[PDB]
Amino acid sequence: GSWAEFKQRLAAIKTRLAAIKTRLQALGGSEAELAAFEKEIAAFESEIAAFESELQAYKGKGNPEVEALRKEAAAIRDEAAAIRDELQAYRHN
Ligand SMILES: [Cl-]
Ligand SMILES: [Zn+2]
Ligand SMILES: [Zn+2]
Repeated sequence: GSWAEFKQRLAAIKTRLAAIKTRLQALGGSEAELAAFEKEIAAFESEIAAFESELQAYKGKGNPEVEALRKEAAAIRDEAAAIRDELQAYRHN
């Protein structure tokens, strides 16, 4: 890995969070459609957690500077998890 590559793949994760936010605007007509979206957001959280782990392994080669990128990735995972929690609650009333 490299700093430039981790910044690029973090930017790709940011685009994915923005896409989830845009696609919340497709919801309203019915609650049953939220299950697939919740499963998709949980898969996104797993994808981000795997990226935090990869960054920690790069830190493990003697590169403390990557903590800035790990903090940002974990904040995105927290935002995604907060959105999934709200959909689950709405789907079940
Ligand atoms: Cl999409
Ligand atoms: Zn690579
Ligand atoms: Zn759509």
